[PDB]
Amino acid sequence: GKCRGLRTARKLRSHRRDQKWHDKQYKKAHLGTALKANPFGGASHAKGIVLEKVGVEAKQPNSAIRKCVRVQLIKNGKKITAFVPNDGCLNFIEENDEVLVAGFGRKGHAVGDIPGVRFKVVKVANVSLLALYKGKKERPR
Amino acid sequence: VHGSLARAGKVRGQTPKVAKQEKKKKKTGRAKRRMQYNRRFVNVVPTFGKKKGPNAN
Amino acid sequence: PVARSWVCRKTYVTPRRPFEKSRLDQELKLIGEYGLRNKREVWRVKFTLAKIRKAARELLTLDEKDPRRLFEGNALLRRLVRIGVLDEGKMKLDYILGLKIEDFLERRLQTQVFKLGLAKSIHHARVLIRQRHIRVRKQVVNIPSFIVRLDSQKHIDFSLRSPYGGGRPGRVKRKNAKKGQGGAG
Amino acid sequence: NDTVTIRTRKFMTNRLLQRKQMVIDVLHPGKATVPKTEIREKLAKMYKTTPDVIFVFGFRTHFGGGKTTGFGMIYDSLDYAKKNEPKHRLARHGLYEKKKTSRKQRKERKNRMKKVRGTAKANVGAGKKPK
RNA sequence: ACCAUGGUGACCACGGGUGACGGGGAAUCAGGGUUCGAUUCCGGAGAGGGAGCCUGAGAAACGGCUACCACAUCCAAGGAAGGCAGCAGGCGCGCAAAUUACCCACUCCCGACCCGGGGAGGUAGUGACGAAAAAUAACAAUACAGGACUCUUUCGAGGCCCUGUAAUUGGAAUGAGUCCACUUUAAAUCCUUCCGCGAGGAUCCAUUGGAGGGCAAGUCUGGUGCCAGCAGCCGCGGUAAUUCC
Repeated sequence: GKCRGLRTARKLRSHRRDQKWHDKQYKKAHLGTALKANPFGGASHAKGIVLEKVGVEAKQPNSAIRKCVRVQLIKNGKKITAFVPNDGCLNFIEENDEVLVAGFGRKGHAVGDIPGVRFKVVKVANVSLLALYKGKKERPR
Repeated sequence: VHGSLARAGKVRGQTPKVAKQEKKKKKTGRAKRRMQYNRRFVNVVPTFGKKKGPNAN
Repeated sequence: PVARSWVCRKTYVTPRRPFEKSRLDQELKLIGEYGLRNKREVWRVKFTLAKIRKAARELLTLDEKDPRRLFEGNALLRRLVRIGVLDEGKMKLDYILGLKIEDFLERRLQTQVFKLGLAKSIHHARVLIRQRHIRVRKQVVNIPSFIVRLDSQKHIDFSLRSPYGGGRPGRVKRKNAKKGQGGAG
Repeated sequence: NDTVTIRTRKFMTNRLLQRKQMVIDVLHPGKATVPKTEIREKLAKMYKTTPDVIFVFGFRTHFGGGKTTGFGMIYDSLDYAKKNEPKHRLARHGLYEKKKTSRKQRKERKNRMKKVRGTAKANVGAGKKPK
């Protein structure tokens, strides 16, 4: 069993702090290797340049090609793959644009049937993606 | 083939564009709540059918 | 630095679980039976009704004749007797617990000018209060959520600058006195 | 004139300042906010002086009209009205002249004098001919 | 300087890391708690990085000096002058943050001082960080649909209330906006006050997400057929898709 007496607050408080290192969502927030590992560096958005259109293939019961890009970031530059989260919007992004990639929804884990993409593209070339999809804004001339 | 990387935007580019037509504008704010309080609550429906919802057909 | 104020708090609170069908239908018929604009101003007075019940029920767990039970409790009870929601003869720390949300909306300016016969059709009361007609004793007010006390409850009337109490008719009767006499006699 | 009625309250005289200070409320039903020189000429027939030592200011009309309220006062002399008085209210009707250069000009003037020493003949003519 | 051999530590010393200035406090809300606190208040620290000083009651001062290191300016090439983590502004870094405005009138401070000075500070502009109020229409006469009130009755239709069609109108209704004058204020601008204009698709135009389940709301029609795509999770799409366009 556990310790219960009016004198064991050293044993109890030291047994709680080292057993906190055994769930993930404390340890990824307090050990510091996990924030020196994510390419955002502890942020919610990051601009980056587009290297390659690449189409990953969907997971086990589905069958479609998910349209993705191969963004390299401008802050502490690193390679990521990012999803283009709309219908025709692979056509609006071209080679070596700059895009503001966001998180993809469930904290560094791939959502849906896309195998191993962690990010989605919004705001290609300083106009929005929803503005391009709805005909609000366009590419520069 | 199985849609490899081209024909992105396939179904949107070839759908027919039926135009968004126009009617008189909807009521906003306080008046919007008036026109739907009366629709749901003050109008007791004399007909039955297991009380189907508002967007029926 | 600055002589700025820095003090502000939220007046309402958003409901905990959304979209449960029993809540928002029974709370919709508060919006239409008292004629309000949105549900933020029902969540307003529900939070007002909350903090009064929270305070008073906290005063029941105190032992009897405790000094701040007497002071804060009687200060609470005189505050919601003068506002007209709690009738004075039954003043206890327990009859405040049966006080409901239907009773705080009844003491508003927007429905104490409907029932008195100054206007019809509860929505029209906003169309007369907010549209600058109806005063308290010497003060015109375009605020529907003005919580009228029982003291100044006999003094709701139209204003003197107003159409309904005075004159200099508005721009549509001035339009009608112009549209015949504008090209002829 | 017709219905512009002048009450006051919180009257207080003091011979620390040789003034009579009070709080004014002006009730007018359906007019605009009455001007300051139209009201200080009415306190001259309330406290029986001439409209030269009455200084009224700070009027703030309530929501809806009717009773505006401001602050006003009366001195014992026009020469007392020059001594213990802030210069701006002494100039809201013209008795003091503050028309100077800007403080952008005056600060650049002060730092230009600061770089020149001794030469009284050139500590004063430090860039006035460039006009 | 001369002696003694001590001091601390598993009740965590010593060393390391810190996305560590500390606190009052903030978010949370059954109790116990957990997280944040660069940020206006108090205390500390530092003015590019180290060091040494002068003056003075008080400084190891930096809108003081001396030197070295780092960056950088003028030059007639002999020499000079540097320090915005003060107010604005610029470049750069970035997911990421305001005008090179007006004034000492207020709150106070300094001085030889009722009088001068103060980018302290106050006022404006930028401001969907956020918080509080609060428009985008309400009454009508038809009118078409509902109601314990009408006949001695499921006769026949209503003289009576509530609603939406669809209206035709209207009138001591009014604002946003426009514009005089006051007022405001150091000077103004706002706000409040007030003449004059200013509403029939009040076209003077409410949106943002949704409509399989969780989770309020359609198996309506058209198009595409495991494609395009949607989908936080389960899932939907392979020729009639309640989920795609």
